[PDB]
Parts: sequence; structure tokens; C-alpha cells
Amino acid sequence: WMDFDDDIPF
Amino acid sequence: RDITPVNDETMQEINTLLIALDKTWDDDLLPLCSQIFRRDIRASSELTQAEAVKALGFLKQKAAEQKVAA
Repeated sequence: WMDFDDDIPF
Repeated sequence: RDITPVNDETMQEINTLLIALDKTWDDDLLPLCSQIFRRDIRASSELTQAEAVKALGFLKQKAAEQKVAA
């Protein structure tokens, strides 16, 4: 799953 | 597990980084928290403290990694 430890764009 | 609501000090740290990143609750962070935590979160105050600490870590990574382009 996507979580806040991932390299997510913002 | 712990559903203690987000406290004011943590909220203020989050608000500070949102401003620095030129991002907002309505446009950016409330949608992402809703997706990551798989629940409808309509206001910043609805986060639990445990949720907010994870969001804060993420924002710190974003603010530390690179300059905010104009």
C-alpha cells in the first residue's frame, strides 16, 4: 500500500 | 490503536511545513491522508496524533530534500 514512508509526490 | 486526537503542538509543526512547501490541507494533505489511511478525513483536526506524526515525518522529508521552486 501507499504509506507516508514512501517516496510519494506532493 | 491509540485514537487520541492530534494535539495543537503537532498541528502547528505541520502547518509550518505546509506553508514552507506552499501546500495546503484542502488541496494536498487532507486528500493524501484520506488515501493513505483509507478513511474520509474532512478536516485537519480529525487526524489522530499517531496519524499526524506519520504525516509530519513525510513533510519533514519533503522540506529537507530540496529547495521549494518558485
